[PDB]
Amino acid sequence: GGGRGNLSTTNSTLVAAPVNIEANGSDTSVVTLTLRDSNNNPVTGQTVAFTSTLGTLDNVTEQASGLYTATLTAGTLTGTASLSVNVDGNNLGTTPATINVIPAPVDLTVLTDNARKNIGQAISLTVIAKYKSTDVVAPNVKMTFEQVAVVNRQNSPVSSSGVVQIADANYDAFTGMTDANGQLTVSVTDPNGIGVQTTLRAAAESGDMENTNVTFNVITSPDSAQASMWGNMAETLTASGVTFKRPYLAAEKPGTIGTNVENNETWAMFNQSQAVAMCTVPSSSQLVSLYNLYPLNQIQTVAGWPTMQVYRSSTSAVIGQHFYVYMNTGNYAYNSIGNGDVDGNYNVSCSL
Repeated sequence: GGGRGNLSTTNSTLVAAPVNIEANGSDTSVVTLTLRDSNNNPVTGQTVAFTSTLGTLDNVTEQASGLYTATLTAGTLTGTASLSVNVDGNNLGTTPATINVIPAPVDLTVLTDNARKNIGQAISLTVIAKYKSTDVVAPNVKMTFEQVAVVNRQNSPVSSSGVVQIADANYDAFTGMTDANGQLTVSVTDPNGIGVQTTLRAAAESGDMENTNVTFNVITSPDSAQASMWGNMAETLTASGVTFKRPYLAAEKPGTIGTNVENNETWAMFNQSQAVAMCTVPSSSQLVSLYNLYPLNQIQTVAGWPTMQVYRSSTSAVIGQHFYVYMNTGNYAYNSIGNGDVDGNYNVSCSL
């Protein structure tokens, strides 16, 4: 209230024009103190200083009739700038003016180091923000991420895959800002994915947005344009000089009647005569040796091959029946009662 008590906090006013500026490091507003005593006379020749919670101020200067002005320049942080005033270093308790520092309009670019990887790997996703229609980077822009689409490899929507992770948490928990170069880089993973392409939308606090797709392959689907899901199943496996081919999708062998739906894919299935007409069928001991390399159903959980149904072998058990192998456990058997060789529609891993 001044040393002499003549400065009036009710007759004095502090105002700003405009009261909205963008957090772009360049928008400006004029702060005007009208300094008045208890009789509403102007108080001239005073040493006036302003403070602001956001942005920066230049030096205060005095104009006619006890008006004191300074220019505020926005910073790059959004919020409400609260303005205060002091005279000779003592606070003048006039009502604080405020300025809304609103988000800066930006254009977003979204880059991924590779758009398609395997479950267990991480995709590096970078958002670059520039002030709208310019090449000037926008630092300290608040960013969020949203999953806006999830499809399999045949454009079908998927609602049963896991939540994509950003920085090892659900995408909707992420908060962060662009850095001094206008960039925000995050690590994307899909540990609970089932083989889907996820569209992630980056949104700046201004409401400006941009999309990018990330795909995480599931081991239990083949990397084929005809597969239902996005996958990286082993094409072949080798055990002690014997090479084994993954089973065929039904879509890869349209001429066979047997089918099996397993791990979200439809597989071709064969009786004994169909198998041997198609390729060399490995012996039962060869298949068991492959099991021993990937035991305890790791034929499925490491290499991705479907193991609920047995695999045919070329080893004769009894007249008219050949052993088949459970590639989840390494067990092997035959079936005379059900005539397995003729009526059984089983998996075939070809020997290459």
